[PDB]
Order: sequence, then C-alpha cells, then structure tokens
Amino acid sequence: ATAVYRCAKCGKEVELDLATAREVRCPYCGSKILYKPRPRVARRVKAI
Amino acid sequence: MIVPVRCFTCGKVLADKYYEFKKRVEAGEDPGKVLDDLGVERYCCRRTLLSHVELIDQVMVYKVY
Amino acid sequence: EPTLTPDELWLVMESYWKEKGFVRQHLDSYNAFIDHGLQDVVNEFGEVVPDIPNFKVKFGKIRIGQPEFQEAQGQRRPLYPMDARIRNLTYSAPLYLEMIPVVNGIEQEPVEVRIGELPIMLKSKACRLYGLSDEELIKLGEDPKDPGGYFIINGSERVIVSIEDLAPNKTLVERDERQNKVVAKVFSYRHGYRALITVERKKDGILYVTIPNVPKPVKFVYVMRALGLLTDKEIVEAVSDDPRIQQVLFDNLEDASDISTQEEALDYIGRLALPGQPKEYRLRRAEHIIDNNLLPHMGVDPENRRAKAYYLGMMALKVLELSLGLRGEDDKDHYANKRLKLAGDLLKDLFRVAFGQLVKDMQYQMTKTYQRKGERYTFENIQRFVRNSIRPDVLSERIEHALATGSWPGGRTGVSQLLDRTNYMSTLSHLRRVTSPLSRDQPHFEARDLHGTHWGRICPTETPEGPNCGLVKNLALMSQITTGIPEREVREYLMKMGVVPIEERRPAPGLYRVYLNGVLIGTVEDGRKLVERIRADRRAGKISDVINVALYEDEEVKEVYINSDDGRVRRPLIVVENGKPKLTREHVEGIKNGTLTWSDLIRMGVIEYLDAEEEENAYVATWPWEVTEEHTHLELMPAAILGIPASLVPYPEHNAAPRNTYGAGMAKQSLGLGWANFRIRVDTRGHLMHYPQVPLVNSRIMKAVGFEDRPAGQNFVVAVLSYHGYNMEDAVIINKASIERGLARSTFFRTYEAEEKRYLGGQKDNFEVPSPNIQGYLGEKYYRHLDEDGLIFPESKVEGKDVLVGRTSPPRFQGRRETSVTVRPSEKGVVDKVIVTETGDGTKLVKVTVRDLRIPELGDKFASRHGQKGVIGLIVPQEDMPWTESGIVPDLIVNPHGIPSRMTVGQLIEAIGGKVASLTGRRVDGTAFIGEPEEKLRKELEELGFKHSGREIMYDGITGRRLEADIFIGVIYYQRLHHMVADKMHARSRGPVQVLTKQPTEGRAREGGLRFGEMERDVLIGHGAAMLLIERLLEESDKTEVWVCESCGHLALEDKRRGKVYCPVCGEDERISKVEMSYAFKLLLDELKAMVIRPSLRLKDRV
DNA sequence: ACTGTCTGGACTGGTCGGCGCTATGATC
DNA sequence: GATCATATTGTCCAGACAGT
Ligand SMILES: [Zn+2]
Ligand SMILES: [Zn+2]
Ligand SMILES: [Zn+2]
Repeated sequence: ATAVYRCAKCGKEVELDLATAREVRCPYCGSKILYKPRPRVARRVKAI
Repeated sequence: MIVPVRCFTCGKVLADKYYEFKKRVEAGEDPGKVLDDLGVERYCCRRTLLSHVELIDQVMVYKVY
Repeated sequence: EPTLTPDELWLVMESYWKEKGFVRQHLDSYNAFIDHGLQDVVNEFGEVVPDIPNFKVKFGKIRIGQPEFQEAQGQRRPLYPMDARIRNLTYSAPLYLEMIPVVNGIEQEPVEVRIGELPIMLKSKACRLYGLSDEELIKLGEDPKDPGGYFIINGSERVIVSIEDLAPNKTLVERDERQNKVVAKVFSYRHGYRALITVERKKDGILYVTIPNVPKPVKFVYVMRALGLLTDKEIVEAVSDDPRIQQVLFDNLEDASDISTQEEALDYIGRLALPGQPKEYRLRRAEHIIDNNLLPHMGVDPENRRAKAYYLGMMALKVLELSLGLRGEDDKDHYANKRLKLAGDLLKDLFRVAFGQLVKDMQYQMTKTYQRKGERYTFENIQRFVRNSIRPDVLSERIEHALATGSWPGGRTGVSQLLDRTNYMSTLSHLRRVTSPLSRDQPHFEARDLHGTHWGRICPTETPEGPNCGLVKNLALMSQITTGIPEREVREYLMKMGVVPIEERRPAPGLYRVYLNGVLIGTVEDGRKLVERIRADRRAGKISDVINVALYEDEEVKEVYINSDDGRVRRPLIVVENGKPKLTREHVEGIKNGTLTWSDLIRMGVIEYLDAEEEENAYVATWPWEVTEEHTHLELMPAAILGIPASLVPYPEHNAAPRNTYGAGMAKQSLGLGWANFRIRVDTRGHLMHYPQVPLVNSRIMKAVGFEDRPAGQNFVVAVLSYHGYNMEDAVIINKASIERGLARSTFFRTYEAEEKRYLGGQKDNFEVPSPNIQGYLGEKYYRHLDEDGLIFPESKVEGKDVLVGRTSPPRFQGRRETSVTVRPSEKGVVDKVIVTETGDGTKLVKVTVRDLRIPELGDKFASRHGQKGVIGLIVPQEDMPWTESGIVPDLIVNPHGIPSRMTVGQLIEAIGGKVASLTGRRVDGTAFIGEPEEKLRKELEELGFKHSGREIMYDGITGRRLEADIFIGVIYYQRLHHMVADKMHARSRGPVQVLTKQPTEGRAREGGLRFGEMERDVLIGHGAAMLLIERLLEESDKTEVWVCESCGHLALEDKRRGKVYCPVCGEDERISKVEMSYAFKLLLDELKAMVIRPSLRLKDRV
C-alpha cells in the first residue's frame, strides 16, 4: 500500500509505505512533514 | 487576494485596468485622474478598484502541493 | 516658530510604534525572565541536600539553548514554530543548569545536565525568528506581519493575558461602611507566595491584625510585642510621634495591657492557631507562623522581625490617619496602586514551582540511590551520580501543562488562553489583553466602571459584554509597561542625591518622606527640590526612564514616591517648559529622515513615560495650540488612548459609547486575509475572505497597525431605506447580483487530526480502509474518497459523516474496532489539504484540512464598524433593487429606524467619506479628533456634483417610478462575521443519548438535542399546557418503565432469565406494578438510596 | 431582653466554537 | 527488561449563639 508524497519544504516527491513505515520523513532534506499530492482524476466544480 | 473581475455593483469589468491603475498610482499621479482616463466613472467601480489590496503574491510563497 | 501640527505628532507616534511594536510587553517581560529570572530562581533555591552524610549539591549558572526537538529515534534537530504547530509539538528549548557537587566541603567538577525544556515565546530573544527579515520568515513558513509574543504548546498557540493585580508590598487603606471600621491591607509577596496582612480599627478604637492561616483576628499590640519590642515605649515610637497618634497608642496598650512579654503573645497566637496542643508545640507553631506569614516580603529570619514591627507601624499610621481625618482613602482602582503581572512574572512563578518539585524529586532520587547502592557506588563517580538522579520531564510536564490548561499554581486559573486567530485584529487584541482576579458574577460597580487613570493605558471602549464587562480590558495604543531594573542602584542613587536614611533620622511633620516601590527609605528636607532634581536627571539621560518620581504635598502629610518596578502601565508625554514643548520641528525632521529614533527622543528627555503616580503632579495639554505656562506636559496623540480594535472605528467621537464598544468588539469577529500563510496553517477553524478590501474611511493608525495589509471586510454601497420590511429590526437586505459577483464571499476551513496511537502490549492503530466484515462499518459509500493508505484524496467533495482518515483500533477485552475520523454531520465542503507527519512519540499523525465555500445567504451576520449589526433578511435580485440617477445600485439596504435610535452619526459620516473617497480617488482620513471634518466632506461632495447631505434621487426597482424622498446612499465598510447560519443551524429528531441520564447529548458536534430549561417548563405551566409539558419533558427525553412493589414501595427487580418480577427487599412476587416515569427520576431515586434515604412509591390507580 | 458575632447558602437562562487532563516507585 | 498494590486527609442576607 505504498504511495507517493510531496515534501513540505523541498517539494520533491517522497515515496514510502505508510502501512509498514518505521519512520516517515523526506530523505532528501530531512523534513519530517509531507503533503499528500492531489489526484489527477478530473474533478468538476460548479462556477459560483 | 486578487482583483475581482467585475464590479460588485454593476458587473463592469475592472481587472483589466487595475494593474495599469496600480502602476500609474505608484508613479505619483492622482488616482482620480487615472480612474477618469481608464473609464472608471461610477464610484462603485471606483470603490472596487481603490479599496482592493493585492495579497496573492504573499500567498503564493507558501507552497501547499 | 510655529506651534506644531498634529501630523508631526502622528509621525512621532508612528516612529514609536515602529521601534517598539504592539507586543512589546510580552517580549520584554520574557526577555527579562530569560536573562535573569531563571538565575534568580536558581539562586533563591541555592542547593539541594539529600540524605547522604557530608555531601551536598549546589546550583551554578543556568542557560537556555536554541529551540530543538529530539525525535523517537534519538535525532536532535532544530525546531521551527511552523513545524511545532503542524506536528503538534511544544516549541521549547532545553535548559542546562550546571551542578557542582560538594564532598566534605570541597567543591568538585561542575556537571552540566539538562533539567527540562522551557517553552519559547514567539519572536523573542531565545526564539529562532529573532532578527530575521521578511524573506527569512517567509522561507520558514511564518507570516512577516505576525507579532509573536505567544507560546506554542502541543501545536496550539497559547497567549498569556496580563493580570491586573494589586501592587505587591503596598498597603492600601479603605473604610468599610457596614462594619464601621478602617481597614488596611497589604499583599506581601515572597517566592510566589502571597500573604494578605490586614490591620483594622473597629468602633471601640482597638487595632486588630489579620494574618493568613489564622482563624481569628488578634490584637495589634500582641503581635507588636511578640515581634521583638518588649517595653511599651518601643511600641509607642515604633509608629509615629504625633500627639494624637501617641494617645491612640496609649489607649491601645492600656486596653491590651494584660500581656507584657513576648512569650504570652506567642502562646496566644499558637493557642488560636492550634487549640488543644502542648505549650511548646503552640510556641513553635506560632513562631513558624509569624516567621513565614507575617509580612514575608520583609524576610523569614527572626533578625528582621523587629524591622517587621516597623512595617507594622507604617500600617498603623495609615489606619490611624484615615480614622482621624489626617489622610484620605486611596483608590483601589487607581493605577498607581495597581500592577500588571505579565507573562514573565507568571513564567517565573511557574518555573519556580517546577524547579522546586524537580529539586525535591532529585533529592529523593539521590537518597534512594545512596540507600540502595551505598557509599561505594555513589562517590566513585560524582559526575554520573548527580546526572542520573535527574528526571527533566518531571519539570517539563509541570510547565507546559500549566501553559496548556491555563491553570497556574496558587489557585490562579485562566492565565494562558488559546490565541484568537479569527482575523488580524483578534490576535493583537488577545496579545494586548488584561484580565482581573475578581469573579465575573460579582457586581463590581467601583471596579468594572472606567477610571480616570485609564487615560492612555486602558482602552475606554473596547470591552467585552456580559459578565466580562469591565473586568477584561485591553491595553491602549500608547500604553507602555516598565521593565525591571536593579533596585539597589536606584536606592544608592537616592541616598547619594541627599536623602537621609530612615535609620539615621526619624520622620518629622516638617520632613518629606521618600518611598521606593512602596517602601519608606528615609526623609528629606526639600521634597520638591529632590523631585525636580530626579526629573532633571531623568530628562538628561543620567538615570533610566523606568524610574518615576511623584510628590504628594498635602496640608497634613507630605510624601515622595519613587517607582522602578514591573507592572506599571505608562504613557509617553512631551515635556513642556515655560509654555514651550521640548519637541521641536528639528526633532520631527530627524525622525522623518531616520536619523532620530524613538529611543533617541526618550534619551534627551523630550518625551518621557509617565505612570499614574507621576501624572498626579502633571498638567497635560490636549493639543499643541492649547499649551500655556502652567502646562507641564503635551499629549502626543489623543486618538492613541483607544485600543487596537477600537481605532478601526472611523470617527468614534460621533458615535454613542455602547455603539463604539460593540463596533470594537465585533472588529475581532470579522473575516478576511488575516494571515498570508493561512493555507499551510493547521488551525482547527479558520475563515478567509475571497476579496478583502481596506476601508476607504480608515484611521491613520490602521496603516501603522497593519490592518491595511491584512483587511477583514469589504466596502459596501449601502442605501438607508425601508425595503418591504425585510431590513426591519436591525436586518439588512443584500443584492443578489452582488453576492453572485463575489461580494463578501468567504471560505471556512476545518482541520481534523488522526493519530496512530500505540497502546500497551504493542497494539497500535492502523491507517487503512476498514473491511466490511469488521463491526462499526459506517457504510460502503462513506469510504469512497479514501485511498489505499486510508487517507482521503485532496480536492475531494465530502458530506456529513464522511470518512477522511481510515483508522482501525484493537478490540477491547474479536475483530478490530473502527475509529475513523469523519466530517461533522452538519458540515460539508471540499478537502483542501492532507498532511502526514509524526508526533512527539514517533506515531503517525494525519491532519486533513477541509474547505467549504460560504456564499452569503439569509441569516448571515453582517456588521458595520459603528456597532450596527444584523442578519440578511432578503436576497433581492438586482432588477428589483432601486437605483440612483447616477446609475448606482446599492450593495446593501439598511433600515432607517436603526440610525437615530442608537445615535449613530459616525455611520453617516463614514458613508459620506466613502462616497467622497470613491469619487475623488483619495482615501479619507477617519482618525479620532484629527480626522477630516464632516463639513469639509460635505463641501467636496457638493463640489463633486452630488448633494451635500448625500441623498440621491432613486427609482423603485419594481414599479419603476421615482421615489418621493431623496434616499441617503453612501459607501460604508461592512464586515461579515463568523456567526454564519451554516455553522449555527441545528436540527435533531432522535439519535445518541447520554449514558448516565438517558437524555440527548450536548452541543451540535455529537448530534445533541436542545435544552428545555426550567424557564421553558415554567412558561409551559403558565400556558396551562399539561399534556404538552408531559410530551416535551417526559415522552421525548427520558421515558422509561420500572417495576414497583406495592407492599413497600421499593423498586422491584425483573429477571429475564427467570422471566419473573419480584421485590428483593420484600418478596411480593404478585403485587408488582409497571410505572411509566422519567429515567432522571429513577436516577434521582438511586441517588437517594445511595444517600441512605428510602423513597417509598405509594402507587395509585390511573382511574 | 438587646447586640454583635459565627456559620451557611446563592450568585439570569440558553447556544456556537475550541483546549486539555484524568500514574507511579518497587519487585524478579 | 515486564508487572503491581497504593495512590493525604468575594458580597450580602438570614438563622443560631455567647455576652451584657
Ligand atoms: Zn524534502
Ligand atoms: Zn460599478
Ligand atoms: Zn416489597
């Protein structure tokens, strides 16, 4: 159940499996806060 | 945070001429004459252009992803 | 030379606000606490002596490092406020205190061991954001306009509201009319302990002394004898030498002549404190009580006991003079006698308590280690022995918890509150907030009302409503709070200036007494000359500006007061000599050019800070053109007497005081771009205005405050007119086209948190989509927005009870439980963001921020800046709205009945100014007392081609005909409030009930019911509706059936297994009846039975 | 029989929203 | 390391009560 995540500071893609994660962080810059990327499935928003 | 497209009272488009108005204001000219030459005659559209403050540039710096 | 203009004074005030800021009291107090307060507490504690023969540990210097956090793995990394907020971490820094073991009297090598983590104030000297530019703060995810001055505890911002307490170690005298006595009280402070020492004189002329933990007031002469004075003459001149005072003292010791020695008075004190005890036990108890309770601020050693008697004498005079008319009763609400405990003092007290408990814990730890291991292991390595016997968390969990729940040691509560993040105004108001220790339900007529000493220190209008009125205030814009300075230097300076010490010369009627921070230090021959010399030295920069000198020259008594302590709220005033202010045009030019700063102006004595005590000797001039030879000071900015939210009101002098109070209170409830980093913030609730606008009629202070950069409202074209009765009773009518065009559009963000908590035995939560086979499955469609990791996808539309984070819990005492975090049933929106991180224990934490678009509708609260508020009554289409001859359709319509009833002329002036500003393009100044005059505004409105009154010829939107009256239409700044109808609608038919009373739950978050209170029952009884009351209170809330035994009235027991109903106390398997009643009544019967009360229900036939 | 003193109880209702807490020093 | 018994004992009004 691994998934891709976006780092809060550097913004690069971070790949890890939250089910069996001993520790979740961005290895590129050491940041411990990650953002879930927006899905590419098209969403429809009513104009006002 | 961004200039509204239309005036809230009559729907007159003002976002096109807002940046020109802001640039002319920063040059030291009287904003009333700037609004006059830009076709902004009704004071409701003048209200929309004058009272608006740009803040989107300070929100873009905080990335969300 | 010209007499100056208010624009120059405004420039000076702007420089003052730029140099210091608006949260200076918190930052300065925290810096003072960090620099020496920890060291003062450590030196006060001194050393720890455990149960080890011939060994002790003394404390050295204590320092604080950079804010850092240690993860579960063990990695120490720098900590930032944004990371602390997101990851629910406490923004704290380690405290390192060196420990020097002492073996056989020989000092050993110092050991530096961390003693805990102290929370760090935002933007303080110990914070990582100190000295950073706007770009650096932006790169760290921090708003450059954020003032700081608060604490982050467990990811939640905590602000310490200042406390308006009495002046410590100061005697205040008053007369009780009901008791017919003169009472003087002093709150002596020692190491965070407060003792209320009281001296009273009843109608009989005797003097009584009230000491805490003493059940009865004992005579003043008895304590005076037990304090060290033996003979009557000692008590005779320990107070004064005035013949009336001497004769009162003679009467006192004649009445109290039954006790002549110290032992008898101590025996009396011990007997009153502990009756029925041996004589020596009472003696030592009384000695300890006198040492640790009778004026602890003078010390605890018996050596200073005699000096305490002197402090008693100065009390007695204060009691005697008011009893004889020599002196008047001082005001308890006067700010000269009132101090302001800031965050630094409360932090010092909390750190003292935590450090004392840590010291006792370390003493127990070393005692246990020495008793277990022995002398061989203890003294083989004294560096490791001391370090291993320390539990830092024991300290830390006492500090941050007091900063979490707001409860302080000593019974003080509500010290720390959640920081208000509704908009830019609310946070500043909370950071400049002052509370009072008085109870909210108490009617405090003399305390809640505004005082004359609040000018320039307390905002006169911005106060809350209800029970919080008066007791909760806000600091004025020009209010300045003093910082602590070494009192020994001030005392030495006073002594060297010519003040004879008290121990050298006795007080005389012809001599001026000199008081330092409420403590008499001596007498001088010429008090006025000394006061003038001190003021001249302060103006010359020789001494610090913290010292304030005042002279009280009455016909009976003469005194000189010098104050250099904390908690004194002061205001800046321009010094005027010989009718000429010290501030000239050259100083203003230097301020404008940047060569001169506010601190430079303070240094030369041109502008000085005055507290309430010194201002009693000052004669202030309101305006620069009103200065005379007798004037001593000039007001800098009369508009600066208001608070930060109160300055938002344009032309507050043209509005009623309750209207100004309502407008100031509602300025914090408005919605707008308060913070630029709102999207990355993890606030549990937040609001955003889509198109915020700076008001066209705004005070000049709002530009300096920062409200123009962070607006919280929009300018509305409001026409005052009656429209179909839908604007009636404070209601407003909004334009449908304006709403559809984005006017007053707002977005509401709610943040939910889910933690993968770990339980005992290795059990932990799992982030995954729950299987349908497990119990507690909400439904198949509720997890449709979840990903394979159990987290909701961003930009996903959600509804009520929609699953955001799929969490599974281990079963209690079977399949795994369901503990998924869901949206509120009455709330919806779109998922804005999802954040995955870890907590302080290393467990996973997912924060989901969901945004909902809030288009204005009926019931949405909109308020003007002048206290005019109301909900939307109708969404009128643009074609139905009236329009003026100039082609302007109002964006809002208000009832004309509300304008004159509430005496709101400032709203009309603001409408005129907004129309003028829109037509001319130049913003209209709305500052108090220096704003653009109304007549000038009408003049330019006439010159612009419009009517002077602002009335315009309007045509009806439905009939199309011209209205017979010219309608007043103008631009008024109207702000949308957070009291939206979307978050306020509640509707419950049936659902969850309380486990105790079997009644509907509380609030709206858990689908609770609506309370039918006692008053509703009373009015239902008055209506005569018996069956309606039965249906409401009983048939719809807690209806139940019970079995009652007819023989004894006890509640019978029904056994389903046996299938039979019988009375256990009585038997009676036949005569049992079913009775319908409320479950609350059954609970009451159970409570009565538990209270050893037997209720016997005598049953009666229904017919 | 009066008089000041000690002791006891209550301090309008309702609602929205949040924050935070409810173990530990021995024992094998 | 994993467990386990214990974990301290603000005002005002009205009624009852020693004192003179
Ligand atoms: Zn990264
Ligand atoms: Zn318009
Ligand atoms: Zn029975």
